Amino acid sequence: TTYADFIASGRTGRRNAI
Amino acid sequence: EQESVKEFLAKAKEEFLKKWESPSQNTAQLDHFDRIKTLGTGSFGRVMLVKHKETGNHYAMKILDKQKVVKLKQIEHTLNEKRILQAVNFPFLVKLEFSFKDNSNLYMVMEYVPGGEMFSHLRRIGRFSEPHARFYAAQIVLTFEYLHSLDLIYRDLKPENLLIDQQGYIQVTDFGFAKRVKGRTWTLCGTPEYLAPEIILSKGYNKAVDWWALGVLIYEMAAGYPPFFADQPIQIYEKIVSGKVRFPSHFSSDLKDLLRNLLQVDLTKRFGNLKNGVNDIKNHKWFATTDWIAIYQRKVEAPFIPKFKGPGDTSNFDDYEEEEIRVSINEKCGKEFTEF
Ligand SMILES: NC[C@@H](C(=O)N/N=C/c1ccc(O)c(Br)c1)c1cccc(Cl)c1
Repeated sequence: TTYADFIASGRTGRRNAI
Repeated sequence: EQESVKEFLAKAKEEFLKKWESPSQNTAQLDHFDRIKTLGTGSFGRVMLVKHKETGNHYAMKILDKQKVVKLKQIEHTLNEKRILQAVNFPFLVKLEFSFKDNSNLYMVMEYVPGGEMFSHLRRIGRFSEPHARFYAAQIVLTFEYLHSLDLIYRDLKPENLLIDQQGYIQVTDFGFAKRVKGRTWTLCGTPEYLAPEIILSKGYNKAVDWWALGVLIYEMAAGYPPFFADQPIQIYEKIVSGKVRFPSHFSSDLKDLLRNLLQVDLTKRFGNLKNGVNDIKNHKWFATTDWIAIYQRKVEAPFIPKFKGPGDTSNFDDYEEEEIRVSINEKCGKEFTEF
């Protein structure tokens, strides 16, 4: 699913600025 | 109604400019406070829960290590944030109560927002209903109307940077990357998922990037994940510029139409950057049920109230190892921070 793809991205935690 | 917003924004600008030209300085000191808990930690500072000794009031205290600020080239951003925070005044912007500095650190003492970050609530609940998302979105729309009228581009919108207060309303807190610029600017900055295509493509860009980021935020609030994601940032950038985006089947038609106009790669066509300005957003069918004045006046019943067990409850924040707060015997970096 798109959700499963999101979990797989590894970017589900807090995101830092560039 | 229209002339009322004009008159409000004109008075707001007069007040902002007065405070911008004559910032406050040195309005408290460290031994006025007891430390309670570390709420957040970053590469050149920390955010603490503190208690004011004389009053017993709790506050959030951002503590920045001056040497680390210099090392990481954050001098101008740090001075800028403090200068903005002491000059703005809007219901959804966190209030600066005190600032001061010592040999080692810079200190900004702000209203404590015990509900924590929107990020945590969003990940916990999964996704927000469209009415819930719209309640928050309306607050951001008004906040950007205010900021943009001051010629401030925000540039770091995301759920991580939005706190939820005891009435369920939003507080924006961090302004390091904000820039007071009336025309264009060029800096590559922000968070990958929230970057407008014109930033990625190294264009000179303007306040329209904030309206793109609103689109990303609305999408993420309502789907539970952002519109463009991938393993590594380089991969996220290719998706953003592609101008292709898919929506969950549960998105309403109105929501999709709003997002198509906010997540618009052609900044000549993006809502918020046209002749009608922010009103193209405020008057959109998705916002038809929004009482814009009532939101501003915080009279709307919030759809979600964070759990609150006291004035110093920290349960909505992550736990961190408590580290010493050292103040050196030697003054560090005095010349760099004289204006703070
Ligand atoms: N967004 C990241 C930022 C942060 O968490 N700021 N929090 C501000 C705040 C203001 C007022 C409040 O009532 C509360 Br609670 C929090 C940050 C995180 C860690 C170290 C540093 Cl230096 C900065």
